[PDB]
This record gives sequence, C-alpha cells and structure tokens, in this order.
Amino acid sequence: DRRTAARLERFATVLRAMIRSHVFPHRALHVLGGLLGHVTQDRLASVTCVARGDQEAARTNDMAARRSQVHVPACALMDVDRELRLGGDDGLRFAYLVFVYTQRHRREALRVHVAVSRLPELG
Amino acid sequence: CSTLSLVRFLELGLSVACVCTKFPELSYVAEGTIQFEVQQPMIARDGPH
Repeated sequence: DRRTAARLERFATVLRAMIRSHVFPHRALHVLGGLLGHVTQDRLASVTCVARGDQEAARTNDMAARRSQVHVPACALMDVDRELRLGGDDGLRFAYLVFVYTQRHRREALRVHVAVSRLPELG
Repeated sequence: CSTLSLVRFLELGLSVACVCTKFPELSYVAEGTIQFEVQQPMIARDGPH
C-alpha cells in the first residue's frame, strides 16, 4: 500500500495518545480469530476469520494448503512457564494476548506480547 | 314511423378490453378479492459486497 510507513507512524502516535488520555487501547480493540480468506476490490476487502473451534476445521481457497495454522511474530511471543521456571512439563497450555502500558507524561509507550502457559489466572 | 337501431355489446371492438362473466349471486357477495403472486428475477453480481 501507498503511504504505509507514514500511517504506521501516525498509528503509533495515536496509541501513545490513547494511554496518555487514560482511555486504554484494550478498551478499543476486541479480538477476532485468525483470518483465512478474502476477496478484494481496489482498496476494499472482506476478510474472514474463525471464531470458535480449532483453526484447521476451516477450508481455505488456496488449493496449495487447504488447511492452515496460526502464525505469531516470534519477536513478541513471551513464554511464561519456562520463564518463571515452574519445573512443569509441557502439556496443554493456554494462550493470552497481553498489553503493557507505561505512563510518564510525553515520554510513554506500549509493549505487546503473546503469552502461553498453563496458568489459568495470570494475576 | 321510425325503427330502432339495435346494438349488441359483444359485436363492438371494445369488448376485447374486458372479460365479462355472469355471476347471478353477486347481490350476495361481500367484498371479494383477487390474489397475485409475482417473483422478480435476479442477476449475480460479484466481488466483495
């Protein structure tokens, strides 16, 4: 897309304003599932994402890989158990998308992560 | 004297604009209706919407 880096910069300024004004972005971004399909006109799309069930019950119109998986930028994926050293053994683990605020006037930012663990209650 | 030029209705050209039916019980009928049903055709667009 055109003008994209500029838009990324403006969006950064938007989120940094959001935390400054005490209307936090977690009250501005509900989460949908993982997209699988789309038909696009010129600058107008119709994405389609799962909402319940497991991802690979779907059927993508790629015809190279009908099913899919879930991809997360490894730069942000922060594991917890192996981090906290619970001494546990990896079985079925939950998955949490977490936001990190920091508040210092005119000098503030937001950190994102995707956390997995067996812990049902983060707290 | 003078005759009387008789005229019938079905012989006129105007009769083809209406279907006439005798209904000897019309003096009894309350409000009567007729029911249509029509189904518009449709064409298949494409793209996002």
